[PDB]
Amino acid sequence: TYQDFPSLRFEPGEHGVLNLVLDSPGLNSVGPQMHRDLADVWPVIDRDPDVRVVLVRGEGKAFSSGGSFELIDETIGDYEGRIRIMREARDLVLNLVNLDKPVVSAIRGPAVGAGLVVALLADISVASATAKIIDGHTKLGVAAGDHAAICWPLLVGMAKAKYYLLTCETLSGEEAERIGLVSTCVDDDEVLPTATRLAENLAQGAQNAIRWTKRSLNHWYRMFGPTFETSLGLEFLGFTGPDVQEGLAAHRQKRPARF
Amino acid sequence: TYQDFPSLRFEPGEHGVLNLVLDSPGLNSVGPQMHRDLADVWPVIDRDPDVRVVLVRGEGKAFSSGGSFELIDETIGDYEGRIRIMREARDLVLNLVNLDKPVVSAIRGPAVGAGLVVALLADISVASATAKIIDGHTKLGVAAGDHAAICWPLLVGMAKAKYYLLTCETLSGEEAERIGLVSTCVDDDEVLPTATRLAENLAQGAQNAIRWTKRSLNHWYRMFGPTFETSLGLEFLGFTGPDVQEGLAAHRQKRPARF
Amino acid sequence: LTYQDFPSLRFEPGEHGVLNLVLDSPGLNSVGPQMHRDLADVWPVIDRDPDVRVVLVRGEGKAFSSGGSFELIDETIGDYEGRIRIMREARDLVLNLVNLDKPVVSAIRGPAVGAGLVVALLADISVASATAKIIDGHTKLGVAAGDHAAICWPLLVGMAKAKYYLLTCETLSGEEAERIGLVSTCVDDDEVLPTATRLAENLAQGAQNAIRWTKRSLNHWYRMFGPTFETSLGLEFLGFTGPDVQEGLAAHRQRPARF
Amino acid sequence: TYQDFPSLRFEPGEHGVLNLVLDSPGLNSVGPQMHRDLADVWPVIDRDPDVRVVLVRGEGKAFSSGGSFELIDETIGDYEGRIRIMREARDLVLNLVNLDKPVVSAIRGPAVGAGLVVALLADISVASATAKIIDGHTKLGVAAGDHAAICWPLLVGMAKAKYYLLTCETLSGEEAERIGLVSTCVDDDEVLPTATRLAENLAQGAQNAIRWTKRSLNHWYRMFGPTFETSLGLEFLGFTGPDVQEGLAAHRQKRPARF
Amino acid sequence: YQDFPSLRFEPGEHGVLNLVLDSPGLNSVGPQMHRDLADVWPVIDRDPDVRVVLVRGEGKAFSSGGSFELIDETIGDYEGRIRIMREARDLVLNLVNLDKPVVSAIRGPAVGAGLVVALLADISVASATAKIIDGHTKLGVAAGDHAAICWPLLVGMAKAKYYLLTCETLSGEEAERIGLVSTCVDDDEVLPTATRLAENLAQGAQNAIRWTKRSLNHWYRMFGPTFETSLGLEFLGFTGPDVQEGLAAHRQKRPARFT
Amino acid sequence: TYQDFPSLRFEPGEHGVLNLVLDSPGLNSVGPQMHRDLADVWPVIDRDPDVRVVLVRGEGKAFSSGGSFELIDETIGDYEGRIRIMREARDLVLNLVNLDKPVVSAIRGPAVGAGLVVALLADISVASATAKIIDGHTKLGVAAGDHAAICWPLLVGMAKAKYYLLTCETLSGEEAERIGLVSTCVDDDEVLPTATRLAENLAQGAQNAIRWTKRSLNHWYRMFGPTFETSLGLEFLGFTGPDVQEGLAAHRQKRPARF
Ligand SMILES: [Cl-]
Repeated sequence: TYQDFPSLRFEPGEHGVLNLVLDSPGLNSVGPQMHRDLADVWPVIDRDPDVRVVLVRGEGKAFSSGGSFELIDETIGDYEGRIRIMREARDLVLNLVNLDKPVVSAIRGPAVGAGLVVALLADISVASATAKIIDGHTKLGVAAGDHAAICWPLLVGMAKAKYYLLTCETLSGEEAERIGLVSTCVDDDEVLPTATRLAENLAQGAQNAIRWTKRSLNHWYRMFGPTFETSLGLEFLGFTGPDVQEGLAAHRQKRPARF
Repeated sequence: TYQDFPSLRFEPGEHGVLNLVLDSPGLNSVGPQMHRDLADVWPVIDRDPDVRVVLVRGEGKAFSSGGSFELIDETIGDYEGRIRIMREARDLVLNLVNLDKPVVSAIRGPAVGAGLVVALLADISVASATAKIIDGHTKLGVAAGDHAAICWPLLVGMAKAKYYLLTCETLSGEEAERIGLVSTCVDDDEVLPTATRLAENLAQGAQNAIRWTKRSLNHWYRMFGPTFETSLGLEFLGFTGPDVQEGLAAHRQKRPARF
Repeated sequence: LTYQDFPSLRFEPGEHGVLNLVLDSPGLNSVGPQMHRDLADVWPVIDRDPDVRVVLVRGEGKAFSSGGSFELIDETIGDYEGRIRIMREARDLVLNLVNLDKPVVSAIRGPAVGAGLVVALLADISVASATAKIIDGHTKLGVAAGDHAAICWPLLVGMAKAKYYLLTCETLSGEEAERIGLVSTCVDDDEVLPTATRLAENLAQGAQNAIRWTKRSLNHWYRMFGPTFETSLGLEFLGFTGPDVQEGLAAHRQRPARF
Repeated sequence: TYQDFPSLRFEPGEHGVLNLVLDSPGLNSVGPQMHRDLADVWPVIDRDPDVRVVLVRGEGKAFSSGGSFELIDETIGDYEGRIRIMREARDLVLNLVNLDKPVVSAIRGPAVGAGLVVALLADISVASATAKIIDGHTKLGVAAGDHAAICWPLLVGMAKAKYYLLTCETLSGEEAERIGLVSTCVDDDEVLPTATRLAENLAQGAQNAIRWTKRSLNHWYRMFGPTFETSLGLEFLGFTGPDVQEGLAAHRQKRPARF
Repeated sequence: YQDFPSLRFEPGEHGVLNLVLDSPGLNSVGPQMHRDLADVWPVIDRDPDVRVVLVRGEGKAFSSGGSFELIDETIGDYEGRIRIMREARDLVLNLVNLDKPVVSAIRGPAVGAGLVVALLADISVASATAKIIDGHTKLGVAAGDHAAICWPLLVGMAKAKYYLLTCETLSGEEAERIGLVSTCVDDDEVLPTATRLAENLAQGAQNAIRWTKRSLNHWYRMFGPTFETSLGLEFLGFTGPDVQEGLAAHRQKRPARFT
Repeated sequence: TYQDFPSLRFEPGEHGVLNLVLDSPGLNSVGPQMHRDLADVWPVIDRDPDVRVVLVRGEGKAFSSGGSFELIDETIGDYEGRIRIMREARDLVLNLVNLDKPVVSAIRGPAVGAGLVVALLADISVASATAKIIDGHTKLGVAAGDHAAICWPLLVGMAKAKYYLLTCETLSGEEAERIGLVSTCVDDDEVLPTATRLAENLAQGAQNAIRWTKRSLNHWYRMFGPTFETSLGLEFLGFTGPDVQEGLAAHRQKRPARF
């Protein structure tokens, strides 16, 4: 069923729960192959009669450190690759928003940028109190164009959304729950157990009621689709600008950027 | 003025406050007459020159347990009745959203389903810290189509909205106020006193200023009217499916549903 | 010479392209006719000024603004041509700020009321003193809350909290404002300006197009409620020639109002 | 039921068609009672199970010449009256957009201002080739705030809408059909027969299919409700300005207005 | 394309894919074709050998609409009805979300379920003597399978309501006059014209074309919730009495007697 | 007043009509100065108390041939220039949509791309029967991002919008009026006389009524602001692609493009 997504791990759980695991170098960074697979996996899951609920997590004590340096290098260096990556970033968000089956995220450690999209667009997000949530874009040197403009104002309100998206100050899981960015917060060691119970309970519930409830609520995000697409275009116009070269170098060299 | 709404209690307060009380068996369950009366009372109130403010509450330590089993039976069992009940559900929400006079809710004990609609669409909602707020639909086996999709994302943010609407985990009044679902939280024995003070202050205030302020704010909900109507359609298509028959049987038999 | 057309405002260069914009007038920085016009019209000039990267806006001393001056309110009520002029200024204060690409950081101490509050809360990052006093006062004065709240409060604090404060006119401390999402962050009064200064300087040293394009994209959410804002403003201004505002004002200028 | 609307003539037709006739002095001028009755009749029709379709027309060879001197002068000269009339103007539009039963208009001769609203918001509008369709507002000296901003762009497109609304050039029934403002155009003596056949065919069709089709389509107008309401406020702020006094004078005295 | 057995795929020149609806009985859409039409579009969008789709019926018919087999299942079986509904939803949404351009070549009848594809095509080439009929209200269900996402933005609301409510046949010539289709030619020039247009797109600047149509399609996406409301209402109609009579009347080639 | 706009001619007409004339080489091509001047002139006009209405036209037998080859070369060749030009393109559309004073366009000869923006976003557009209206972007090799996505669907409906925007087939002024793209069409020799009459009539009319009518109608375009900005970003991502290089070379060498 999932042969077309070789960078992703697909592990059956109980009662139609599918465990989807992000397992890659650099605390589950999202590189070119994973970026494509994450974009295009959701429609396949929605048509799979043996899956009722997706439970998504990173391998180990990390959800994702964000786009890999290889992903960013490809985007900066090649026009065709940049547009392909853009199409994938667009479709990750829209395919998730258009997925009728529910998604529960189990967020431990870092959850950044391209991986954070999945963590936060999950229907129910379970965050470690000590998770480290960072959108990351403005610190890298590009606009926050990969999901935040479709949802953050309707998660945390505009004042908190602007504070964290503009500054890229780290948000703990506990603080994320406090302001509404995530559904619930528990101790790190209880994140997977808690997310698993929630996923199993949805999987044994009334399926169309559940799916139709989340589909209806998702119209709120769909109404900000054009807003999201504008943000994405502006992010991608940034990848040929000078700031991102410094932002990326600063990341690679473990130092502060000097824009 | 209101002999045409026999299931509701109408009690004048001071300064143009109208007390509207839901008083029925099963902790103020909503049967066929009450469901009809709650839909259609609002336009009559808005045209009544002796009413300035509505203060809505249940009798005793309960707002409402929601639709009665017999109301649900009609929704499942009769084509014309189902459409009638759907139109009433539609118009409860839209007549409230289109009401220029302010409504204050005094929420004690359970507030569920069809009765929760009024509690939460009230302009100012006063919740007991120990109220029990439950949308209830997905546990019954139908989509949450009777109000939540017009408002919950804009009350609590999407992550909290999805958590409670999909799982139907009970929300206390205290937690509801923390996440923004209700306006204010006080101890159970202070709910009606607090609500009465707030209602009387509105009734003695500048009427057009108050009404025009809430009307303008209500544009936000009106923009999600189509979203709401889609949710309502999916809920009511659910009354034609197998899950609700199990969910209703389970509620009657005081046992877990086995979907 | 750049800002000579705005005589009521103080323009003081900070570090790294930060412009300090200071509201300094008698009566805890009350806003008179010149200042109301200058606050409306300054923003496009700032956006085109290549030497400004970030605006840090504050009142002089322990106040952001106490409200509109006697003279401003008197022209609003007493003269048709002047009233429409003031309405245009009120409209464009909100819309020019929502259309501003450069970031604005507000440092809110003491009272924040009227056009000053508009600026304080539409700032991209709002830093509130724990003991700031935030008041939307309109309905208490006898007019609709038409000067900004309808473009933003539901998407800051959710509808239940927005209706509560806008309909009751209860004072919101800076501490409570931060608890409910109205402002970005809260610190002790003596830390407000240092905190706001750090935040402003950090934005000014960051990746400029990334920051500006992020906030621009987020501001589409407020732009979508433009018509709702303009409805609220029209209703406020229809109120200015009604009997209620005479009593609400007469009362303020002289106890409970007797509407 | 219908006794509460004394200015309106209600005449049953065949198959559940209700004829609603506007019959008053000055080619069916709308006076204060008629303006109120037209606003408030629609919800009563929707609840009457003996009515399936409304066929609305003027008496004789005129739909309506628009507001009577009394109605216009009240709006200029009295605060309370102006607000009442504004409420009615608002609710004529919104109650029609929210009506599930179909309305067919039979438009002969003049259709102006306040009675034009019903003619054009009818689901099916049958225009005499020689009807004279005049929004009229800018020529009276006030904004076109009584319906056109909820619908004209989605009838004729924006360039045609602005042309006729800004200039107030008369639109013939024939030209109205050419550009899409009305559904069909026939000779004057065929208008009532054609409208009657269409109304009777709707009345004999599949009722919920028809009602739900038009309800769904009406969501498009509802999404421009806030745009409509801001137009309405601007119109009503104009009734306090100097131009309308000259506009009313010029209308009554068959001279070109000299603004 | 092996997964879409009911569709004919004929490669053309320059990356034009001809997609032909070919079934016995004027290309009625049966169960298999209804599923295939829903799900084919995302596969086309990912196929690097296809640049443009030219969609047509076999012979002098685009499609007579849903087959009797298809309507019977929809009426007769809950699980089937929900499946068919999902397909009806996804036909529209997958077409609206397709980046590659679609040219329709419309000859003879274009009805209901096959009319969806004809009119949601980016460029629609209609025979002057095509017969365009939405068909739903005459069958006895709401027009819920596409028209509410687009007709008001094609022909304006007055023409949209006229044809959707009455189901009067619209010729291709009149359809072009009112803006429902892009262009009109004689029957024998339809396929040549459509082919020339498709090849010109296929030889054009690809991303420019795709991004132009994608951007324009945001207008339809904004009415997604309106479309989904219409679809639910249609599907609630399929278990009502009217459709049984409409279907019977079509079989027997007599007028329906609904009321 | 207008010292800041050197590429534009500003000539007083009668009664507060300002004649704004585009006069430059190559049939009024838009170079870098004129591109910035056209973007930024509108807010200055709105504040100029001596101007009531703008009448915009080209010098001689052309409105504008659109962007000059130097303007397009800078967009392709320089990152900082490209971003500047994008800002100007954005602000031309938004500043025009946000202008309260009415604009009448007198369209003779070609009106293409960047010059076509002003011609079609004018409130009243008067087209020569033999004007040549060409959006032109897809033929150049970039998306139609400079205005069409904010308005064409609401002018001509989606079928006609897609036809002309995807193909870049020329549209005559006569055909443009038939489909609703422009307000009115007269023969070439009558364009300036007709536009002058209309502009003078507006300038002698009820000023606030006129301005508030067009402002309210412009909310329809504002609601598609995000859609417009998306299209603009996609156009500008096009300028670093291979197609536009070929499209520009094709134009220069007066030949067909070979993408
Ligand atoms: Cl990233």
